[PDB]
Amino acid sequence: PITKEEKQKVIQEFARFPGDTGSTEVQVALLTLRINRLSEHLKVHKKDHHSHRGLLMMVGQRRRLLRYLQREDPERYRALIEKLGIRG
Amino acid sequence: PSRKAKVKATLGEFDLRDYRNVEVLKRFLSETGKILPRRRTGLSGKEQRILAKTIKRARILGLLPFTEKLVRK
Amino acid sequence: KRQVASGRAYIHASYNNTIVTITDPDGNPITWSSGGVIGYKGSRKGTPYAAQLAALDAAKKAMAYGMQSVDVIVRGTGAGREQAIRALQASGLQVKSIVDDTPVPHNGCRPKKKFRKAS
Amino acid sequence: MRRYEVNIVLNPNLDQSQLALEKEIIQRALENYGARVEKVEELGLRRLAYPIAKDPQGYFLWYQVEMPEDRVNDLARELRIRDNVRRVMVVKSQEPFLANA
RNA sequence: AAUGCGCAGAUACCGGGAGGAACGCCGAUGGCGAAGGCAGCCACCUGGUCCACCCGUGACGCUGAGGCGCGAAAGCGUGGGGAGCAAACCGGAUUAGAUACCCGGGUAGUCCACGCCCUAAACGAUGCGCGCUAGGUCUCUGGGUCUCCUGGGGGCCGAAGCUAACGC
Ligand SMILES: [Mg+2]
Ligand SMILES: [Mg+2]
Ligand SMILES: [Mg+2]
Ligand SMILES: [Mg+2]
Ligand SMILES: [Mg+2]
Ligand SMILES: [Mg+2]
Ligand SMILES: [Mg+2]
Ligand SMILES: [Mg+2]
Ligand SMILES: [Mg+2]
Ligand SMILES: [Mg+2]
Ligand SMILES: [Mg+2]
Ligand SMILES: [Mg+2]
Ligand SMILES: [Mg+2]
Ligand SMILES: [Mg+2]
Ligand SMILES: [Mg+2]
Ligand SMILES: [Mg+2]
Ligand SMILES: [Mg+2]
Ligand SMILES: [Mg+2]
Ligand SMILES: [Mg+2]
Ligand SMILES: [Mg+2]
Ligand SMILES: [Mg+2]
Ligand SMILES: [Mg+2]
Ligand SMILES: [Mg+2]
Repeated sequence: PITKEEKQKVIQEFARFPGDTGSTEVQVALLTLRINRLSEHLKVHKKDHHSHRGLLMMVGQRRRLLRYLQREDPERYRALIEKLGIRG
Repeated sequence: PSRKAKVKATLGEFDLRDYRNVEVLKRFLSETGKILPRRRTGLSGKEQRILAKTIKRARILGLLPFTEKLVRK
Repeated sequence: KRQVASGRAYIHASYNNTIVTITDPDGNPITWSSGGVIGYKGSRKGTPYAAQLAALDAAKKAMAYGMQSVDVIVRGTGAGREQAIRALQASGLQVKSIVDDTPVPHNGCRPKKKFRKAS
Repeated sequence: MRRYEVNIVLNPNLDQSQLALEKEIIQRALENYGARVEKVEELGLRRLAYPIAKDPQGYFLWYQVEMPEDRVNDLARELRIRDNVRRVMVVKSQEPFLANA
């Protein structure tokens, strides 16, 4: 489970300014952290299908915010991708 | 009416997760070993849910019986 | 020919017949009976009357080893479960206790279809 | 590191020799698995409900401990490996739930 | 009733052992899940959800042909397993007959792992989302000034209204 001291590291990092907890970057970051953990869980435990539906939704919420962000600040998008190294 | 002696009244300020406590815990079992119904434990839906999870645990330790034998039938 | 004085009587109730084992206080048999032993062919055996003489037979046979008193264990839900117990009381043996003890699984094996009912 | 409770029921009839030997290995097997031991109760023997391992009695223990989670199951098995150890019940520690308080 | 089992000693009873399967009570008027579905106990891994604070982003939303995944049971493939149960089957009955219901046996199967199959009375026979329109009462689970107020969920009764009617 991702506890507070880890979730922090991420937010504090991808925040756009001290105190920002819910900006698109911070979300896409946070989600990516969750996807990656889940995909490891599912490399063993291939049989856990209920969890796999969770992941289908997280992947979907992420490609949804990116799709928005690559329309509001397409250089701020380019940067998020690079920073994570995702969607490619 | 159907209002004879209840259990929740019989005791006091007891922990509901103390599977090691027996003299308390054994008051919630049948004449046989069976776990008592709410109508006779007088526990809330949630209280009674926790009683099982512990009475069961307490059984595995060998402190509480799983079953018994009806005397005087 | 043992002189056990005290022991146990297991009544085994059933819808088809009733059988009664008498036993030394460690559970080893002394004598027994049932509705067939009494005389009855198929189908009467289960009857309450059968169980009466069944139990009486068994106790008379056990008075021979000089039993004075027994503990009663009853298993089964059959007809004449009680008549077997009544008969052991009026048997002259001293019934020191009675205990139901019909075995039941904590959901174990699939019943035969005749005992499945529904869900 | 989470808070557990290690329950252990060893054989009733030993002596402060073979008993203190198993005690040694429990203390040993606890520590060598990263378990600091917050507190302890050696609640003596007690009359069991039904007979475990052919014995109507059983000597009891209770180590309230903290330890890494990823090494709890193994600790339980290594605890179980002895023959004079008859139950091991490791439980995650929880806050009390006073009812009728 | 018979087939069947039993003097090679069964049935009943006591002690020891092996195993396969399923989890009594708690237990429903209950809960969880998108559906199929999910109940011994412990640990780890992991998904959804609800409430309070009103902190952050600033319309990022809804639906969704194709696609992709999931999908009771039965059924199939390769190994494994096999207690109980049991299609087919083998017998005993019943009957006018009885390729059935009842009775004694019993193979696949039921269980596991991996891979297929993609169905159903897969049902609330009621697509998903949002807004609006009396109340009463029972219940599960939060929060608060805790006779009660305020959320989320499960029932019942009913305003308006609807419905071919039943009903909602
Ligand atoms: Mg013969
Ligand atoms: Mg002979
Ligand atoms: Mg037998
Ligand atoms: Mg035996
Ligand atoms: Mg076997
Ligand atoms: Mg329900
Ligand atoms: Mg539902
Ligand atoms: Mg259903
Ligand atoms: Mg969670
Ligand atoms: Mg705000
Ligand atoms: Mg702004
Ligand atoms: Mg299927
Ligand atoms: Mg199947
Ligand atoms: Mg197969
Ligand atoms: Mg085979
Ligand atoms: Mg059979
Ligand atoms: Mg048959
Ligand atoms: Mg085959
Ligand atoms: Mg399979
Ligand atoms: Mg309250
Ligand atoms: Mg409601
Ligand atoms: Mg009207
Ligand atoms: Mg009308």
